[PDB]
Amino acid sequence: NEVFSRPEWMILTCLPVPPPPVRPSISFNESQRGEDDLTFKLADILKANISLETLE
Amino acid sequence: PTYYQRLRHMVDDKIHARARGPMQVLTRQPVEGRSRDGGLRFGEMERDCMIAHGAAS
DNA sequence: ACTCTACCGATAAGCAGACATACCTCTCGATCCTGTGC
RNA sequence: ACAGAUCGUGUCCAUCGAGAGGU
Repeated sequence: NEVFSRPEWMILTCLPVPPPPVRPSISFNESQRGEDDLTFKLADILKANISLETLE
Repeated sequence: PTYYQRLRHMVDDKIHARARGPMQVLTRQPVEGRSRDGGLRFGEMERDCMIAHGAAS
């Protein structure tokens, strides 16, 4: 559909990030800031993007 | 006379009741477990049973 | 008349994908570091 | 000019696996 889903939109050029409610922080016994796997994956993606930009 | 044995299952360790108790974090749905004041789960089978009953409200 | 080889249809046979009743109860462990620094 | 000690209410310790269970 030319309005809602164009064929060229299947290629990722701007990846949105979920809000903190989607990936909350796990308090866990004793004061440690355990984080969700989604946050770690987003950080990994950001690091890869920064490395690619610097390398280019 | 007949030999009888007492099992580990007692009614004191199985009775549970919840009314607006502790709250979760991610799903914002009632917690699970008698020890942490959990709530019973309204499963899918109960959903289709209620649907067949016609009780939409 | 069917040789010299092309696309039509019609199968065989191997390559992976999805998933297995429902309810709750309890206990028990693990959630990093070694090469490298002056 | 003005320019505070806490007080008062306070939210929980989570996740992932493994095992034993009972209708």
